[PDB]
Amino acid sequence: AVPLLNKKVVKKRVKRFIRPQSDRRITVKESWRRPKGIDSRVRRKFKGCVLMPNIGYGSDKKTRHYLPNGFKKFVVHNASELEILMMHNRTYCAEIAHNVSTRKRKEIVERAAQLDVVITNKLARLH
Amino acid sequence: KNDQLKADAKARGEVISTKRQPLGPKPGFMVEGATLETVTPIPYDVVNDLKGGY
Amino acid sequence: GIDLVAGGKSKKTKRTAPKSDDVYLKLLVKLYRFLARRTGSKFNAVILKRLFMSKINKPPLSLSRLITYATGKGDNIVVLVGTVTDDVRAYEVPKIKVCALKFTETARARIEKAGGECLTFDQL
Amino acid sequence: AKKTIRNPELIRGVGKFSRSKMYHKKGLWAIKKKNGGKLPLHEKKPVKPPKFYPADDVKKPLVNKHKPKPTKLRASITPGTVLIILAGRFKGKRVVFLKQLTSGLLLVTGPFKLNGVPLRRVNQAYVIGTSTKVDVSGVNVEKIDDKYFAKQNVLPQEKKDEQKTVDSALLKAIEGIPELKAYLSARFSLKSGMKPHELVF
Amino acid sequence: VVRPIKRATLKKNPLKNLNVLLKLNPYAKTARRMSLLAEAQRVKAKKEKLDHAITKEEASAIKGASHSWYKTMISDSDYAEFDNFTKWLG
Amino acid sequence: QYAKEYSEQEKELIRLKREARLKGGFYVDPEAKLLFIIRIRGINAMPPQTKKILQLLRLRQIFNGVFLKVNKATVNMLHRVEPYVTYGYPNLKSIKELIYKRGYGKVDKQRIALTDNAVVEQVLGKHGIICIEDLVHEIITVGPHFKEANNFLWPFQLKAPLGGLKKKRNHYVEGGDAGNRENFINELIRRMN
RNA sequence: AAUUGUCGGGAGGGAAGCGGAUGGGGGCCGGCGAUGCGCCCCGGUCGGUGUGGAACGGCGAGCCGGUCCGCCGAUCGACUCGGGGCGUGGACCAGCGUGGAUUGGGGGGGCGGCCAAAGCCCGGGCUCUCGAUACGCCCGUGGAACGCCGUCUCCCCGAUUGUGGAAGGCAGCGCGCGCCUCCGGCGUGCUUCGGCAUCUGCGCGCUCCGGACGCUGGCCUGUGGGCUCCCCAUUCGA
RNA sequence: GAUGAGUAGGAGGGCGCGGCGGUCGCUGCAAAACCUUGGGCGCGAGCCUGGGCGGAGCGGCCGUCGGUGCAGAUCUUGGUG
Ligand SMILES: [K+]
Ligand SMILES: [K+]
Ligand SMILES: [K+]
Ligand SMILES: [K+]
Ligand SMILES: [K+]
Ligand SMILES: [K+]
Ligand SMILES: [K+]
Ligand SMILES: [K+]
Ligand SMILES: [Mg+2]
Ligand SMILES: [Mg+2]
Ligand SMILES: [Mg+2]
Ligand SMILES: [Mg+2]
Ligand SMILES: [Mg+2]
Ligand SMILES: [Mg+2]
Ligand SMILES: [Mg+2]
Ligand SMILES: [Mg+2]
Ligand SMILES: [Mg+2]
Ligand SMILES: [Mg+2]
Ligand SMILES: [Mg+2]
Ligand SMILES: [Mg+2]
Ligand SMILES: [Mg+2]
Ligand SMILES: [Mg+2]
Ligand SMILES: [Mg+2]
Ligand SMILES: [Mg+2]
Ligand SMILES: [Mg+2]
Ligand SMILES: [Mg+2]
Ligand SMILES: [Mg+2]
Ligand SMILES: [Mg+2]
Ligand SMILES: [Mg+2]
Ligand SMILES: [Mg+2]
Ligand SMILES: [Mg+2]
Ligand SMILES: [Mg+2]
Repeated sequence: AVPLLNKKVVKKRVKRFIRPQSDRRITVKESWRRPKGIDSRVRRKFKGCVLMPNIGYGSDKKTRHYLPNGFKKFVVHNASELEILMMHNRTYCAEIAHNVSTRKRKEIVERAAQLDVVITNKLARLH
Repeated sequence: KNDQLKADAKARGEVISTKRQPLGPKPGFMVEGATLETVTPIPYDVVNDLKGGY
Repeated sequence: GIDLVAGGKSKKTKRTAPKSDDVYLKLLVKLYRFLARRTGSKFNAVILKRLFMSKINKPPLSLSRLITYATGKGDNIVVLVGTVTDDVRAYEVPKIKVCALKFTETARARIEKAGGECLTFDQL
Repeated sequence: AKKTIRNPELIRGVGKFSRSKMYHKKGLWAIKKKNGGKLPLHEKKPVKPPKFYPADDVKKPLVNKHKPKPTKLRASITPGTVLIILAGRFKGKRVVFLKQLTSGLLLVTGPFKLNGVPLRRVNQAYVIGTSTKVDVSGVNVEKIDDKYFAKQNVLPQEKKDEQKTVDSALLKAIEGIPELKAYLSARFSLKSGMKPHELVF
Repeated sequence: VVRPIKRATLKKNPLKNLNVLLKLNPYAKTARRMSLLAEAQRVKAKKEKLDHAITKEEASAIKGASHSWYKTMISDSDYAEFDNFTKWLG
Repeated sequence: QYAKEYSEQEKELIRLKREARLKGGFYVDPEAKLLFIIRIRGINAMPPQTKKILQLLRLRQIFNGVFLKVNKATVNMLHRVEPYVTYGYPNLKSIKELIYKRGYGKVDKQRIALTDNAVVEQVLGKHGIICIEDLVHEIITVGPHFKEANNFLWPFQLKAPLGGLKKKRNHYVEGGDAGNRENFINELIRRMN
């Protein structure tokens, strides 16, 4: 399958937004939280501090949610759901759900080859 | 005055405006030459720094 | 920086669509979105806006008040973005063509008995 | 028919004569008489089934009206000019410029006998044109072109003979100028205190 | 009763792009041609060393009037009203 | 026709000045009818009066520029925002460059680049202005339809001056950059357009 | 999970951690990167106008259809069928060319203004000296070059960048549609006598013209490429 | 076409947890939970997936509901420097 997308993917930021002071404290997890403190230097945006996520970092709408291979991901749980991508094989690639058995993955992989549907994790748990 | 000016202009088919206008820039003109009086700064005198002098 | 208020953006709010989930109302909105765009008629634009409005902004019209405003205008079609109710205080109901979102059971019977017609906005 | 352009250009896109002047020169007045006092009117100049239908409509790029122009030749570079190669295996060697090919590249020769540089194509951006000129009037390279340097290792004997034929006519001209043979046999290099932006070539 | 069924142009600098300028001001071409031709004549005239628009009497009057005006421009005050500083002012 | 008129006016002024010189008198040049105003201070710490006046002049951003007709009403307004602006008398060259390079028309309250004469005609057509040259002529001569023609022009978004400013905090007379610089506004327009 | 031992990698001149930017060393990733397509004949395989049946349909009794089976005629076509010949070529990176937009820098030319520059040089008249061999004043439609300011215009170099994917549109021109000796010449109208959108329509083309195209090379299981992952170093920030 | 600061505060659109009414699925050819210097998506809350461990359950989507989201409270209980 030849991906239909042609515009290059431009990531405004590749680094993640780490919660302030999550390094210092184990109990403070890395998932982002907006600091609400009155004196918070991160909230007040002093230079040399952690950056906060804002809408300006929004990626181009034409290249949004596109994987590096040039397709968009759709999660499939069986052979029937794989057939939904027959007419979108140049736009959407399938990914077998994490909890599908190895026996049923063989059917999905075989069917995807017939339909020319890209499978992102086709080598999963076959050894 | 505005009513009569518009009435007079209406009969002759000439659209005009009766609005007032603020003072605009003056046009160019020639001024006849005359004797020129030279103005220069005055030398300072401390005695004159008071109404009527010291 | 730019010396504007709220970055030059509007701070006014108006209804751009009905708040209701009524499937029939949304079909009427689609119908009159097309009519307003492709005709430029002021009537269609007014009708489209009033279809968005809330219940209190679409008050009912009594049959008696409808008759008085329709006196001497038999040929014209009465249009109401709202409900038409029956009025026991009105005795003589002339034949009239009325379009409304909803007719009460008594109001519909009286209008139909008098030879009039009750229309919807799709028939209008 | 007309032998020369009617309207020479003072600058690119602006003619020397105005519309009123051009009407006289175009002869439209004469044409009008011959056609009953009217300018003649002409008329405008008057499959296999697919084997596969794509699911996504194909998109064709919009029309671009800009057309590439031939590569320009630096004013410093003239036939017979000595060039200094700035890059590649022959960096620093002094060669003789013969002509510019259709592709825009420069055709140069060592000559091969003096410095071992054969008939080769060198990009204009990687050479410096000096002020030394060697006569190449007797050199014939009309047979050489872009296709002569196209791939399809032992060098065929045919090209070796071709090099000598072109080289031979050039050696006599080089030998005429004293010390020119040694000049072409030595590579250019920068020594201490030598500033490229101040050097005269 | 329906009415018949119904991208931004990249702005270019007319001060540099000739065709863009002619699209807005067609007369710009005539002005350009005349300026180029006028300059060419002047350049040619200077090389050939090619050789008045005022009457001889008028020229004399002009020189006198300008010379008289210049005298007033450089004229100085007599500094007579400063009686207390006559010596200092010289 | 406009090109011929501009040259005639320039030569007409020269002739009159020479004529006055010959007779020994003076020729007072006509007072400037057109001004170009540029905002040189930012939008921080604005007193209420200055803030309102700059809005009426459509100078809401530093280095924005607009034309302004000369009359006692407008001049007195401009006198009250002197330290926040610099202005002067634009020549024909300045008006051409501004309209041609940075000219945008206000069509239905939208900023539209003057790429074609159709844009000018869409708004100013009823006033007889159908091309950019007509728009230039109306501005330079301050014609009867100056108000509509000038308002049609979106305030010019000029760049920071190439070469910088001397001192925005002092008046141009003191060696600064604020206030009336008369014909020297053209020198600044070159470096900011 | 806090916390601890051990093995392995790494760092450490009075904290460490953290933001941003690269680099070194690791680890990881083949949808990390293609190998097809078009046209030929050799063979193989599989189906083909007009009339018969089977089960149905679109439009609204009647017209208009396809699918499947069979029979004739017609004799071609198809083939993720196997070989051969010819043409063509994918991902990423880099270079170059020709241009558009934005922008900085450099060089030259024309014209205008001024005391219709001043001055200087030439010619003429006057004045006649202490810094001693002057100081300067006035004249000429004399002459050769500047200066400042304004404006018109030509050329050269570098930097960043290609967003859009429906339109050969808009604008300005060229060549034909009439002849000549062809850097130009030949007809009306207007003219400042230089010129002029006054005649300047059609057809086919060109271009600074409704947003970048083209060419070449490198590399493609490698010590390669990429990386948002890991450790660490360094400059700035903190 | 214009435009982008925000404490207290207001509002919108979304993410996540556990049930219920439905609907579409997964699982001893290995569910949940947990672990990972595997990889990717989203501005972000989060989401998807490789490998490992584990050995019996689980998830998506629509609607609806709630004892539904923690770094602090000399917070509670337990554990540990
Ligand atoms: K350990
Ligand atoms: K100049
Ligand atoms: K470029
Ligand atoms: K490669
Ligand atoms: K650092
Ligand atoms: K369920
Ligand atoms: K994981
Ligand atoms: K739920
Ligand atoms: Mg991200
Ligand atoms: Mg505070
Ligand atoms: Mg798993
Ligand atoms: Mg802003
Ligand atoms: Mg605000
Ligand atoms: Mg301040
Ligand atoms: Mg702006
Ligand atoms: Mg600079
Ligand atoms: Mg400063
Ligand atoms: Mg201050
Ligand atoms: Mg632990
Ligand atoms: Mg001059
Ligand atoms: Mg593009
Ligand atoms: Mg905000
Ligand atoms: Mg759940
Ligand atoms: Mg870990
Ligand atoms: Mg979920
Ligand atoms: Mg509960
Ligand atoms: Mg609770
Ligand atoms: Mg806690
Ligand atoms: Mg808290
Ligand atoms: Mg505690
Ligand atoms: Mg405790
Ligand atoms: Mg303890």
